[PDB]
Amino acid sequence: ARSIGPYSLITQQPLGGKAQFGGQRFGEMEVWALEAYGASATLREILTV
Amino acid sequence: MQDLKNTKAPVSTATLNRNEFDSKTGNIYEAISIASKRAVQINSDIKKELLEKLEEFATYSDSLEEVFENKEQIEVSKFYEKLPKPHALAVQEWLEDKIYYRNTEKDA
Amino acid sequence: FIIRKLIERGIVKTVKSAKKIIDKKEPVVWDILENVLKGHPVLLNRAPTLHRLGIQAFQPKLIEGKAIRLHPLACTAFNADFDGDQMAVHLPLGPEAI
RNA sequence: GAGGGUGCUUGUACACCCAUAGGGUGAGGUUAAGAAUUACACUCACUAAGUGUGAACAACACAUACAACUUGUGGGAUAUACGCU
DNA sequence: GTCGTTAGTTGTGGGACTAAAGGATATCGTGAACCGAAAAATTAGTGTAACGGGTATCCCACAACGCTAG
DNA sequence: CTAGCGACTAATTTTTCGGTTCACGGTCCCACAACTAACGAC
Ligand SMILES: [Mg+2]
Repeated sequence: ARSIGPYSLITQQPLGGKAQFGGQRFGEMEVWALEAYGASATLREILTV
Repeated sequence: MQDLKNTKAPVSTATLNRNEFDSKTGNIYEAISIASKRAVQINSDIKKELLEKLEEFATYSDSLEEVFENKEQIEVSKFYEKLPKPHALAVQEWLEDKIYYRNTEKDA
Repeated sequence: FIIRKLIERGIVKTVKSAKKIIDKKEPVVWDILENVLKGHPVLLNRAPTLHRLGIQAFQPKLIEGKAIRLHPLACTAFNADFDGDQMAVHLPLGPEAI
């Protein structure tokens, strides 16, 4: 589980892996599902903040 | 500020009938937008009220490392914790036709 | 959210002390979290997400152990069995997201 | 601009002024020099300060906010600036 | 008989190939010699003690009466 | 109302590494360029 942790120095995005205390990946298919539901706000929070 | 001691909004999540929720606007997305904006306003009001309540029990203790157990502050925070969340209050307001909304672009 | 409730309760005045108290796993943390959970659903997701039912919002409750408890009737939507499958939890933050 | 005067005493600040006040001088002793004159951390002393009334450098009346208000006398001791080696 | 045209190959080149987790590696071959650069280490040179008044502060102790007669 | 009375800092030197110089026996699919056999004109 991660709330905040280390980020990348290139992409400024959460790292990946339990050893790196990273965050889960919200890939393309998850974005498609979010768009299908119509959640603009949830998708926006996932994308930016 | 509405009466927070007699609110009928659910404390936790409930299966809300969408037909009732979007009956007034004809679009559930519009209803969600209106309810979210009202929830932001309700959260601001609740924050102001809670800050006013907590300023009374502002025991001026300069020490920071030690943990202070102020019973009255804990009681006030407990009272405001078990209240329905601002989005739930906004949903209850919307279902009761207590939300006023208008479109600036459409009215211009 | 637990930090906000800890500061509001007067137990702590800074973020670092609240984080330390949370990491110590005190009963106050669980008392706060029981009410913090209410009205704050989490999106459960199982990959691959073939259709939009692969992401679903569930109202969470505190349980013992380290495994997510999932409703059986949702399994058909997730194509999820219990032979070793794993799920991801995402937490909406804003009121519109909730 | 410090520092001050009046606003009971102390502290802060405050209105009104004085303020080259770490200055403007006067006298006495002493020293140096041919004199003018200079000199002394040598001694003593004088001179500035709210508004109005009032001839007036007479007198009287009026003049901001907070906090505090147990001092005085003496002894022991230390240090600062100056002078001599 | 000869030259441009069109369509159908034919060979060749450029572009795709779920999602979730994880994520450790090993990495040859040698030619000499002198000069310059700067970064570092080693060496050479100067030193107080109490006193006069006069006065700023400290600690430390004590006082801050009561009665009688002209 | 007043008076009597109980050793640190600066200057100079020296040395290892780098620079320089000399210089013989898989797949499937979609386009693009040839390209050629046949067809039509002078
Ligand atoms: Mg499985």
